[PDB]
Amino acid sequence: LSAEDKAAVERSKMIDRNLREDGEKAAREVKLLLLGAGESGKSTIVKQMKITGIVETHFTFKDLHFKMFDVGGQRSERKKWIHCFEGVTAIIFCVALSDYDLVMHESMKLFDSICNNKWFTDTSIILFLNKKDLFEEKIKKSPLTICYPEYAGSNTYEEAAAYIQCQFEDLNKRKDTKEIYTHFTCATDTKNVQFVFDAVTDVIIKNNLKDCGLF
Amino acid sequence: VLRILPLVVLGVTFVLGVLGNGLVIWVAGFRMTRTVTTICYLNLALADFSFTATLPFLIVSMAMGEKWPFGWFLCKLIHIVVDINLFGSVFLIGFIALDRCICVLHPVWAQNHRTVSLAMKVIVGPWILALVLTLPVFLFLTTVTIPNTYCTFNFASWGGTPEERLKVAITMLTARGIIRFVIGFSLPMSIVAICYGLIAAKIHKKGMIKSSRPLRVLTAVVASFFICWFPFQLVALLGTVWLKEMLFYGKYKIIDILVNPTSSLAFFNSCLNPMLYVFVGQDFRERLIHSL
Amino acid sequence: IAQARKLVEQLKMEANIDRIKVSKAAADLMAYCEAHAKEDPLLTPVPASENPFR
Amino acid sequence: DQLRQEAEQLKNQIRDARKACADATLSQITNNIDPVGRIQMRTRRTLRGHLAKIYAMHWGTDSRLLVSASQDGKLIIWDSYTTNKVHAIPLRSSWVMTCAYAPSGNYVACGGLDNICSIYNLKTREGNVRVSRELAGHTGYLSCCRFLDDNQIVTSSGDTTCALWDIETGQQTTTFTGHTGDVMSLSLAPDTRLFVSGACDASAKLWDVREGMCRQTFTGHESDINAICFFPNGNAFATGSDDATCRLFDLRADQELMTYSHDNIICGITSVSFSKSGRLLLAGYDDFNCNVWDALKADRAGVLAGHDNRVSCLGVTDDGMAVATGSWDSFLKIWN
Amino acid sequence: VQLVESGGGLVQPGGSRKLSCSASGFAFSSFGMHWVRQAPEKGLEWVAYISSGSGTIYYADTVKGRFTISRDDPKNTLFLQMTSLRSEDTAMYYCVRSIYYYGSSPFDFWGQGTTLTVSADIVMTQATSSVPVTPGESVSISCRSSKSLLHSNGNTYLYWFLQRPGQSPQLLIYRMSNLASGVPDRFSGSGSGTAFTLTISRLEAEDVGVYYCMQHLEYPLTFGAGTKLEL
Ligand SMILES: CCCCCCCCCCCCC/C=C\[C@@H](O)[C@H](CO)NC(=O)CCCCCCCCCCCCCCC
Repeated sequence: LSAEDKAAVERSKMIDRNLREDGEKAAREVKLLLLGAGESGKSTIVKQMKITGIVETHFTFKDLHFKMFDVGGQRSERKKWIHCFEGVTAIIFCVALSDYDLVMHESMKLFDSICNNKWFTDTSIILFLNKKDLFEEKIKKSPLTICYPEYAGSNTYEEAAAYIQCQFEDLNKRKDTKEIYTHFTCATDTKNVQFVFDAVTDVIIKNNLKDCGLF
Repeated sequence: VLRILPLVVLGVTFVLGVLGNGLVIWVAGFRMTRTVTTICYLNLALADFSFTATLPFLIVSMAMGEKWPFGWFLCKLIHIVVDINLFGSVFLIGFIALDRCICVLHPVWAQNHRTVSLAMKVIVGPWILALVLTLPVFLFLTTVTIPNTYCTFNFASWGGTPEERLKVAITMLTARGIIRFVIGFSLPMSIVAICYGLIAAKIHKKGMIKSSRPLRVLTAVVASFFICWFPFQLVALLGTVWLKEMLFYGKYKIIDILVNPTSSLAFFNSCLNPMLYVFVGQDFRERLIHSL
Repeated sequence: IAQARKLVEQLKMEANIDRIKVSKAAADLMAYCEAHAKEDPLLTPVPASENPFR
Repeated sequence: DQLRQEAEQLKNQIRDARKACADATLSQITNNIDPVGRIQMRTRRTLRGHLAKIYAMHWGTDSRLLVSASQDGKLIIWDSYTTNKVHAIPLRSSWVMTCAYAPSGNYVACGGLDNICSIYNLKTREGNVRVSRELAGHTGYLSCCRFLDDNQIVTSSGDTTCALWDIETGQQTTTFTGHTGDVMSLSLAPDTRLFVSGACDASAKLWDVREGMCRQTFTGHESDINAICFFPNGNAFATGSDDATCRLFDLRADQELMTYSHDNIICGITSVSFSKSGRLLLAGYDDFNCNVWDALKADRAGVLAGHDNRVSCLGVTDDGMAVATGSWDSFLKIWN
Repeated sequence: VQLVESGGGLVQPGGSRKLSCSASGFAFSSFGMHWVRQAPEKGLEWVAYISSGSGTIYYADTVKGRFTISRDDPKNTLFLQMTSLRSEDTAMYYCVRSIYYYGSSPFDFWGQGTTLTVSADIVMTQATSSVPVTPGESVSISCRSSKSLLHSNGNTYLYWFLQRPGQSPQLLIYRMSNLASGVPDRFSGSGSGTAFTLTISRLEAEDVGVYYCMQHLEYPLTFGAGTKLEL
């Protein structure tokens, strides 16, 4: 049967036990991507954390452990490594409302690629509209028609914000099994983590129900 | 006549039961990853499958008119297995309902403190409770034959004087009846109704209402438990409370005759459970279809 | 740009490999495969009689 | 400036010479060769224990040990004979796209999106696996790693470059920069003097580890390349692409030989490896199963269908008595 | 890489004592550890064992019951408990480590040792006490077992040990063929089934000592009588 292969299989069983007890501890944390188009304040969103290559950030809020995988220094073709983050709970997206200097459509084009991607058919997308203060300071002496000439509406902060939020939201082509949470943060807001927490707990409830079969 | 209807019902309960259970015992324990939800379904399916496997002998007995053809050891084994598994099914329904209530009312705790290890360590609870509740079966259950032979509760261990024997017998039967009605239907339905109502309240308040699937499967499980288990417990309660008169006067006889047809419906839940707890899942359906 | 020089030099060297007529290459590769087919465990069952994994 | 003019002129005369070399076809030569017959493999061991998708394996030289990399952050060194594990290396970056096994058995390489090639040391006075050097200077993501010996390694990143390192000093000693897309595969020649690299530019390049500059390029695919492997003798290499097609070249002739395709497959190739004799060409598709090709008759030979997700890596032992396939089903099956 | 033990001295018969081994310099938790003894002017005899994680524990028949053994991983210390000390126990106790996996090298390291003065299975017989030699030429030493040690799995379980005078023993070869780390590539080992041979190619001054044979197939680990290469 064995001479010390019994000791070998005992070592195998012990490290199998260690693998489970590490998988069960790495499965408690909830994972988030953090994409972005350009100078959009993904840096500022990261700076709202509590406490080369791919950089990770770990933080806990209300007895829930988070992980935020930030890519963007990875200047390469997305289609080769975007399939690694298949099981992520959410994709914290960030764009810039003051993006008329870009030489925004690039951000609008990018959102279509990641929201309608084949690996993210059932993954919620938290969306962070940034620099609302800059939008307020800028639209007062400029048209919105620069980004969208066909737009027919007033020139006021609330109307412009609603129109742009709708404009990003309707790019979603799978309206049934996803959800696009939206928020208007600034460089001074302090409830961004709270919004992310609410979105993540809603997605957790969704997943638990779909596993239990009710949903 | 219509006395064959319970015999007719059990026939469906077997063929539709073991065939359905034989799948979930396979597609959900052998050819699928191990999670808490699938382990709970696995245990429920195991209990129901063993019950349905023991069923045909009980069907034969009921057809013969409760004149046990099986031997002493077969009698003891079949009744102990049917009792333990029939209570295990109900307690596991309660456990699954409570697990879903936790997962949908406290998601943070439900992600920090539920692993397959804790599910393993906890799921043995209802089985142990079922065993301790079926403990009286070993002692009081025995094969007695008439001089002219139903497997009933004889009492010769403490038979002593037959004048005092009937007192202890009535005590034992009354205790069993009341404990059945209080810890086989009262607590389990309380838990199921309360938990599923709470998750329905939240899933209605906070959105999530895109189809009729959630508040159709939820009412399906609650109704398929109640409408199917209640009459048996009710007739059993009436029998337990009126045993004193019945064993002496036979005042109520419809209660004596309705036990078999009602027990048929009662057992039908064990063959209806998997198709309502596991087959709903899209992932499980896909896995079964691809497997075969 | 400066990368064009590297590309040009690499092309120059690739323009000087002593290529061999395909007849000899194909014949030799067929010969090697044929001479190897007698000792391929996946093909001939005989060396797969003491299969350690079974 | 105008350098594109002579660049394309050299490319055109290269094509002219290539045409001048094609005096025969494998199809014509293989006119009368007996088909290999239908082979039927079957699972022997199942190496369960991972908790996420598997992205790479590599057999040891002894043909008994193997190392598998996953996204669980673990690098398990199995024992294919008895299925019991040997080590469990916890990585500092859970994102891993490749792994390797040094010929001597002493070291194990592993890299991923962190674009640091970490060399792991197995045999030490103390009994735990330690990391020896962390090779850095790459500006992309590692795709494949291979050991020349215990002192030299070669990487291939998404920065459109492949580099030859030096484990001792940890400094790049030769950079191969002639390519133009994301490199995604390496395959050292058996004599360990020249290696290929097939990348997203729909082009395969064979280098020269001494002169440090490509000696010949290959362009025959309609899309990106995902896996390469040298033919055992050292005068050919097979390729896999996203366009459901595998191709086999030869070097001394600088042409193509055969193309393996079938109208029933529209999936992509993820890994390609040969057999000991070279008569069989394994290839792990991403339509949930692997396929077996006769590298001369061009017809399909066998099917290895045992997984429940994409087959992400496969390899063939040096002794030729086994083949192992990994899949995103968190499992690792060994065939015979 | 550094094992030191303590707890020895003088004891009274039928008494008790505790033995402790201080591990400092390697991953103690993943190494199994044993206990071996040496009566004065005698050989080696196996005593106890603990697997990694305290999963399995064995003992020696002559010390069964009255010896209990345990370890404390977080403190990196090995404990052996003396109870009811008989008289055939005065010996200087060693503290040996060993790890078990494919291709491993069990019995790699040996501690210094402490003196404890109290005032059916496999049989290995080297059948030789001393051979006289001079530096420079080869020499061979033989070992013999009771039953064939060749397990059907494929490898033979025979170890060889060296003991310089007044020093802790170290390992020369394991599995009859493989050399140990840090050993000059001039030793060698061979044999088949029951007969075993160890061959030094060219002696050096630092090789004089006593060589010990040991099996590992059946679990009671019997050693050899002792062979001395007294120059
Ligand atoms: C969900 C948990 C439990 C479910 C498991 C299966 C269902 C069983 C529960 C249904 C109710 C009890 C069934 C057992 C026996 C019945 O048939 C009936 C009720 O006691 N027995 C008699 O009427 C006794 C009449 C027999 C002859 C009476 C003659 C009296 C003198 C001779 C002595 C024989 C009877 C011993 C006590 C008087």
